[PDB]
Amino acid sequence: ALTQPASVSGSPGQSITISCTGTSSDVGSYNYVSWYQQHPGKAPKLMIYDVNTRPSGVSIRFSASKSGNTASLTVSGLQAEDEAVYYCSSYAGSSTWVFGGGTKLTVLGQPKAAPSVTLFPPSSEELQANKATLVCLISDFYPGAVTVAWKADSSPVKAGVETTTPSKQSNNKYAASSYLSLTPEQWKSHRSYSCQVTHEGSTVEKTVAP
Amino acid sequence: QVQLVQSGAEVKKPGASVKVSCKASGFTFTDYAMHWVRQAPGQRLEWMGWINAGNGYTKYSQKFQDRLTITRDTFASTVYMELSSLRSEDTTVYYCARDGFCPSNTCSGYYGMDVWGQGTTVTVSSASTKGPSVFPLAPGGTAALGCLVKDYFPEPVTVSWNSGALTSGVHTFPAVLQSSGLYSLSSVVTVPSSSLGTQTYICNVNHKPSNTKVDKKVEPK
Amino acid sequence: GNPDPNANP
Repeated sequence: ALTQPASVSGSPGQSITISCTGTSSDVGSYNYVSWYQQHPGKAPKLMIYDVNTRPSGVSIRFSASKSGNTASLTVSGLQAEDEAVYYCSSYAGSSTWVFGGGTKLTVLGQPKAAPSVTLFPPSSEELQANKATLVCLISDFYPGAVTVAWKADSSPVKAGVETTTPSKQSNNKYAASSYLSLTPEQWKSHRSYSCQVTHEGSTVEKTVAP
Repeated sequence: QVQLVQSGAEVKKPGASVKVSCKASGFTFTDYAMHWVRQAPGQRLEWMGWINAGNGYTKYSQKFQDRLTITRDTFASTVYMELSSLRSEDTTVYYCARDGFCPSNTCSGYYGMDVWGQGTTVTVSSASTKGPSVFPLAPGGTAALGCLVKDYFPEPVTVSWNSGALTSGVHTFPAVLQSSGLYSLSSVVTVPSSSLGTQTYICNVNHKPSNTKVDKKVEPK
Repeated sequence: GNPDPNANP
């Protein structure tokens, strides 16, 4: 895979550049480097082909070049709509093609938002089903990254934890959930369980008890 | 318009095969080549192979050479991908994309995947279809209550509250996939605390792959 | 040297 930075960010109106480093066998050997923009849930769109050619209708804010084994896409006059994952690609010989790992472009500006956390204990119905799930629901945060830690009383718990990727809500903030699976007797054997959610260095904790 | 329309979502067991079609319209089919490219959730595009629509010659990534065939039917303006011996890592979206066919020894201006299909989701799992268990998540200011939709396969499920009458303050969260292969999700609604014990709250769960519908009243304990 | 070869199979 061609090597791209995991992420790049800029403020509205500024320019950013995304690098794509291959080998002399691909980027370094041919003029068939393309760039693709991909918005969530949609197919990629071609933004540059033949190293530096813009396809019809693509904004002049997008331009690209290559030097040696590294290709570079530059996006000028950053706009919120440019937030997407960008991929480079190259011919690799013998009628094969290779993609880069993609770069998430963030446009800075959106206000920060602290998470709301709701923690539910196992229902009596589920306990009777011989199962126990604690459910930690985390919503309305920005930026879209949180870490979750669980505690039985004051002691860390790592077994049985399942946490989702953050997902963008309709209001452009993020949501996630974390589930702790326990046995019914483990649930009843402690005085309390807690879900601790850390977001940009600050931590919220919710606790529930049998 | 110029478009590529792919066949619909597939759910498969390990070791099975899947055959996805891509139907082209709006342009001269045999003037082009068609790639297949796939993408696991949250991960990169991965090139699989391509075919020339006219002469039918193919090239596959060596990663797929043993279990991938790409074929075309000119009269139907359709390309096919068939991926055999499926494994869980084949759970991805599969895309067809148009590219150029060059007759010359120099080919500037031909290449660049300019037209893409809408994608076909393929899920490969050892799990069998199963409907969910639904558990109540019991509750001035506002209170939160919900329902846990546990242990189903495959996606999706839909949740409503009070048969769609309650929409304000509803948040249905994306599902977690457990190591059992089964999914779970939660739906929570935030409500006035003063309404608890007067107003009835029912979550309505529909899992159409198992033909399961569940209604569950959520109440203070 | 051909940076613009025929890529098609």
